[PDB]
Amino acid sequence: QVYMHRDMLPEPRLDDIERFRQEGFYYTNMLEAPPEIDRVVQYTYEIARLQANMGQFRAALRRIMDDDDWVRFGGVLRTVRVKFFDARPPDDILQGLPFS
Amino acid sequence: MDTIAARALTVMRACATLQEARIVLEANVMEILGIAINRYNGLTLRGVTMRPTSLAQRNEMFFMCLDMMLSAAGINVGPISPDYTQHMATIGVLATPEIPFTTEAANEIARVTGETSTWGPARQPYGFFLETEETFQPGRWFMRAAQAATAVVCGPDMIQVSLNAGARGDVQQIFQGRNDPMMIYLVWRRIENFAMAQGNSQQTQAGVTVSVGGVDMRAGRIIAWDGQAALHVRNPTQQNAMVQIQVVFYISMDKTLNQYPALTAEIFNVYSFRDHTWHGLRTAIRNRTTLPNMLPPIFPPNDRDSILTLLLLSTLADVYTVLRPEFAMHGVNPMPGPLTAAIARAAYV
Amino acid sequence: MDTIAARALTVMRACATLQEARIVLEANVMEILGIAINRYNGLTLRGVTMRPTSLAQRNEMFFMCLDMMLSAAGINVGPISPDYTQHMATIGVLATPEIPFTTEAANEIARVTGETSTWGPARQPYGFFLETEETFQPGRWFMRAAQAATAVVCGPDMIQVSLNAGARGDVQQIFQGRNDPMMIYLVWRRIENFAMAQGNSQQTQAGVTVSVGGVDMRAGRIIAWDGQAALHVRNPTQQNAMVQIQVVFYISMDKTLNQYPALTAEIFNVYSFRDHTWHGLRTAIRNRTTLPNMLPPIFPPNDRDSILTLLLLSTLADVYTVLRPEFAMHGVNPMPGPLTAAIARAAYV
Amino acid sequence: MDTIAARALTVMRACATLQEARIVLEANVMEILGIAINRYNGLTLRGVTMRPTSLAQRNEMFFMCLDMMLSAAGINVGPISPDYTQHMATIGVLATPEIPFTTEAANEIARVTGETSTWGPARQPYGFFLETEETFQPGRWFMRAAQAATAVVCGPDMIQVSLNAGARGDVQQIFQGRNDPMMIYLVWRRIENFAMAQGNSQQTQAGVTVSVGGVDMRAGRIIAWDGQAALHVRNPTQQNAMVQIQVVFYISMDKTLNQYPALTAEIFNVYSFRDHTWHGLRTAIRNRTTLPNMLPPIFPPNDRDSILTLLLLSTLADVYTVLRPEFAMHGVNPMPGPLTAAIARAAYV
Repeated sequence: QVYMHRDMLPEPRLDDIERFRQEGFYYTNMLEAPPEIDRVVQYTYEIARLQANMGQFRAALRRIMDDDDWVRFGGVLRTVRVKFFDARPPDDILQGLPFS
Repeated sequence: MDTIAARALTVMRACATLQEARIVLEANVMEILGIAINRYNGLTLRGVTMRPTSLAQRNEMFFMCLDMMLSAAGINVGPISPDYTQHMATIGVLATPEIPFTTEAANEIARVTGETSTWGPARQPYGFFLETEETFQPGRWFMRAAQAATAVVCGPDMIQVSLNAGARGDVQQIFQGRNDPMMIYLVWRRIENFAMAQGNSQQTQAGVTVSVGGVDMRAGRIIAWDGQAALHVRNPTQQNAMVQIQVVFYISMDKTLNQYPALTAEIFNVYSFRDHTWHGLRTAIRNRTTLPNMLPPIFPPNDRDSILTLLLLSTLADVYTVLRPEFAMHGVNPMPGPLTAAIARAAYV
Repeated sequence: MDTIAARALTVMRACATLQEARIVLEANVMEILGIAINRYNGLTLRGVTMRPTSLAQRNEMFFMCLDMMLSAAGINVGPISPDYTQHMATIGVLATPEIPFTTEAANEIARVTGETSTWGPARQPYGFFLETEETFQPGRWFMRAAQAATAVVCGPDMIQVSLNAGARGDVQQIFQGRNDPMMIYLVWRRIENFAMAQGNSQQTQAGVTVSVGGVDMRAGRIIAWDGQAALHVRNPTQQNAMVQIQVVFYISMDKTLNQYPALTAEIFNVYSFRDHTWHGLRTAIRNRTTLPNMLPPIFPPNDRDSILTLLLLSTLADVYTVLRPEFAMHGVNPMPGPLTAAIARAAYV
Repeated sequence: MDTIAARALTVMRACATLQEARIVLEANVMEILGIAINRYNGLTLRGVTMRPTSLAQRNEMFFMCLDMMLSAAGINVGPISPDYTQHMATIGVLATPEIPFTTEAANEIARVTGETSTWGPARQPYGFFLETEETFQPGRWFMRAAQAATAVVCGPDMIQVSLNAGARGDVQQIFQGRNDPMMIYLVWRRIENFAMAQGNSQQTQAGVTVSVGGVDMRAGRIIAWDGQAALHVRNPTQQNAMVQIQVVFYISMDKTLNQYPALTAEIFNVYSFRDHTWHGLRTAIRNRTTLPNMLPPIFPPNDRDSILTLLLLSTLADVYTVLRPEFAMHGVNPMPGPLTAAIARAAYV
């Protein structure tokens, strides 16, 4: 369950600071629940591989991102790590991608 | 030029291979799509993929085939969709010797261009005397004024001759003037029990003879008649006689549906419905051609362009099947749910 | 799912390449076989070789193609031989993406599924009025009580209307109610000489007019009739008149033998004898299907499964030919004699 | 031996792909031609190039295909041209195992050899009662002396039985003796209005029955008759009755044009004109065969050799097209003027 979907960083309006006793507005890329299966472009090792070798992967990926659609990278497992931040984490994390 | 068509064919047939998701590509397919998609995306500037999986990628690829299909047929459909827009440079993508084509592709095109440019003998489809205004009751006697032997038509592939006792004569002229046959295959039988001018039953006695260009022919056997030889009938019998001559089939230099291998099946495939999208598309395409936009031409075509187009479209149809593209066209409003022959019937005007 | 079939097909078509033992294979082929046979033997545990020679090896391979063919068709034949036992896992083998499939095989399936799932206009096989109980003598007058114009059938594709002098009327309703045509092609003629109620000859004077939906149509010319328009006949002549209208051919959305290219020839190849071993096999297989176990269906199937099954079988037939397999079958007793058209005729129950 | 044919086929089909000078081909092809052309040149000693451009190069290549096509067919044409000469060595070339053949080629031959060696059920082309000498008027009463039920022919696929009030009888024998059908498909109707001995109109009443092998059958429905079962008609009506039984189609173990996929189209291609050179060539070639040198055989062949030859020629035909061979032939005199349907007609003897 690893997806990509262009998303904004939740910049809220601060009208009642004392009201930020709210959930301190944490963000997190871990999904509450997966997206609607119909709105997801499924990708395979092989599919990604080919598109990339041909030098079309980025393009396609971008298009999907622009269309506000989702893309899942199935087949492979990936070790998953959990980190917490106090502020604006490293770009290599925010805009980090699931491949080299 | 044929080369172009062959390429375009190959490419579509290649995309057809992209059935499901998890699959391994055939060597050739790659060399082809690889090179092709490149030149295409090169002059088209469209984002076609080698292995689509989205829908937009699938559409993109479809549009590519569509562009090539049209280009091969030299068809400029014009403004038919808000989603698709025919790219003209596609023609250039195909004229490049750089895109390879299959053996099959070339042999198929060589076949088309081959026969489509010359003629040949072909078993015609319908009865010889189909384009006749007048017909007579079969078995009923009829002797035209001043004649001892009166031959006339009694069906689409049937003629009957009325002979007076001891009468004889040439019949050929009834056949001549119609079509332009090369060989007419006959078979004559004695009408053993026919109706007379009054309605009374009459027998035709054995011994009556039919001879072609001189030679006497048996009854009930097939005859290779050249249409020019003397079609002579004699009645040595001392009674009235009536004989039927049947055109089992004939051959001419007019194109039939057997001009190109299973052309029929293709045409069926092209004219087949599938869905509103496909339908209206296929229709809108043929409206640039001499072919009936949605109904199997009564008469089999005879020009390269026609045959070609059908073939291309037929393949593009299969491509459409595997790619499951989804887009709009001007004037096409699609209903979701199931299909049913019912809704399909209603589609054809 | 089609993919599985495409693969299954490819494999057999590939095994079909093994004619002699000396020959060098097309690199491409060897590739396919090796992979297939591996993954097959891997889940089946049989000893198939890429290059068979013994017989038992050949049988083994044939059994493989058989297994696949059946798996691809979704057929469980059951205990039909002591030598062959159908291995179910064969389905999973075909599901393995690592196994390739030719472009030809791909397009073939895509065509099958393509048309099978939708409909399309097709030239129907038999005469329009074939399923009629009552027919009338051709050329003989007939006027029903209280009517001035009376139409009636006289053949499988024939009708004739009896008109009183000065009479007129709509005829279409004679066609309607039967089948579900989309376009009926006509050609009407004047019955110049016809029998009267008593038996005396009568003439139809020139002047009669057959119009469709209001427009006047010529005699002896083909007519595109939708089956819904007004089929009106008029007799402005001062004598009785009889006209014969002919349904040369019609088109409906019913599947014909041209739904898929040379389907016919295939069917023949399937239904062909070869030998008792083949025969009984081919039979025992179709027993699991809606298809006639040994005699060509009168009516062309219309479901994927049928068509598919046939194609696979037809191919599996050719495989049989090249491999020359030899094995037993429950209820089958082979006659070693050289085999003649006679011994074959007998085999068909 | 089939292998030899498959090879020759492959090679030609490959040469057919050489539509232009600088075009890029399919991988396999290149390696094949390379192998073939080499081994060919080896025993031939003619200078065939993998990429002909001149004409002489093109002729040489065509000659090669011709040499092969002939060798594969087992034909020896002899001195038919001052430009071409047949190298009997060509067969040794095709016998070389190092030369591969496509999966297609292999299957194409396996099909021919397969069916050509055995028999099978097939929808026959012409009406059942076509080979009859005598025919009776349709709808006219006829009762042979001393008989109560008189079955008689009236068309190529039509019979009509005249029954007396309360009369019954078996009719099967009118069919038997002719051909060797396996299954005859009938459909009987009641002749509602017919002509009597004198000419008066007689009605057939509702109630007449027709039972096969005992079971009663409906009118207007198709019937699978084995030809051996009892075809019994009964007239429990108190009047003279007349029924028409129709052989819509039948199946026998005779070879039809559907024995091998789109055989028809191929034949058309072989028999097509193109030009005098081709014409006379194909002609001269067939003179060594059991086939008509320039006009489609009335009857579909049934021996491997024949079918094979046709295919090889049909292919060699396409090859001729693509290569545009320009050379002389004994007895042929080329008319350079543009060529029309007219000039073509003239060439056919």
